[PDB]
Amino acid sequence: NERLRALEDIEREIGAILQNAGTAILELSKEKRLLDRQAAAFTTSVQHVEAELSAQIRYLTQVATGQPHEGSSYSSRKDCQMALKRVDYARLKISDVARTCEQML
Amino acid sequence: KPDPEVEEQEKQLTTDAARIGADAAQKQIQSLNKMCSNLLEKISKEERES
Repeated sequence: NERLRALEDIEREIGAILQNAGTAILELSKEKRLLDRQAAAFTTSVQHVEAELSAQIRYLTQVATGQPHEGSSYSSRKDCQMALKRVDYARLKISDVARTCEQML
Repeated sequence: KPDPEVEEQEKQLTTDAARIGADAAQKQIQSLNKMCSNLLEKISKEERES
């Protein structure tokens, strides 16, 4: 939920920062300079991805042979569909009763 | 077998070694690029040693 989305956003931001640092290093070392030293840090950012790789290497890996999270748990979804259907049926019955009452006048 | 590009390259190399400009070249830009390349090489050597 929260932690999974946070780690995903963190990995996405890490990839974006790595791409930006690579582009900046290319633009700096292409033409003209001490700032090019920070370009080396871009390579360090690449190592961060490797750490993420390590983070993916020594990750959960529950089975690594099948798919986890058994069951879509959509029984609740089906129950909600039935509830909405009952609500619609009640609305239809109420509309019929209202038409009958209006005809009574 | 026409080889017009070869003749054009030979003329460009034999006229002034650049075919455009003699004293109005990028010698200062070249020196700045060489200094930037030396700085980048020093930074890369430091990063490799680290």
